[PDB]
Amino acid sequence: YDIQAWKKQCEELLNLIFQCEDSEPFRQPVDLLEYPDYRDIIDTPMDFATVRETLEAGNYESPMELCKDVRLIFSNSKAYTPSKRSRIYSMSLRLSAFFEEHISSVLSDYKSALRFH
Amino acid sequence: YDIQAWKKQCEELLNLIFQCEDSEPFRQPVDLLEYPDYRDIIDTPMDFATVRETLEAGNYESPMELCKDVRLIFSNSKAYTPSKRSRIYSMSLRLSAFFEEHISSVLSDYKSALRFH
Amino acid sequence: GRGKGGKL
Repeated sequence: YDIQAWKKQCEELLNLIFQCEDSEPFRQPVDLLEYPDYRDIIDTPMDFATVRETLEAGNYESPMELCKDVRLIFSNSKAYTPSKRSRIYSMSLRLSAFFEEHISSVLSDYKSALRFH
Repeated sequence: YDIQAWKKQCEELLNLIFQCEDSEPFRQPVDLLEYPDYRDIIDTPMDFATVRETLEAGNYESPMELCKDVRLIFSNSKAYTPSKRSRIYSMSLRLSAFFEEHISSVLSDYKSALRFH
Repeated sequence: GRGKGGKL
């Protein structure tokens, strides 16, 4: 019933993501020199290094705030490359499933703890 | 005053186009397996290999017929990729300028010759 | 992708 426990849980989940091969395209900002039309499609770029930095700086007040930035990584991936036959679409689907499976217990534990406070 | 002169002029202009790096995406038909939404946007596909073949077979009666097929290559390019920041948009603009500058004297020489006949 | 844009 610890309202601070999510911070270190999310730190370890991001460490696991950076170790997964499927995360490689999402570890740093999309390269706008390589893809100069990216900003015509995408409003707000996002990547796992930015999420990890935002957490480390204590600029997330809750794990749901962190989830909003992660959702944007997968929203942007689909918007720029929607082809279901592409390598990046299949990498996005597997890493999204991996994130959702591990974050679910972090969110429900946090919600339980918050009721008590 | 030669009404046949345009045939060899257009053959040499196509040779110059095929040697320009900007022509690479337009040298053969768009791959409809790689771009399966292409025919949802594009009514009549066209490429420089088809134009060269049509000329060689003597199926153009005038240089204006050849010119309108080449203009369709640039109409299709802009319709499928309109982003002004894309590499293909800037390649299209430069190659189109090059073609128009060389075809103008082929058309005016032919029109002069035709008046005489 | 989005025309001759996107990643593959």
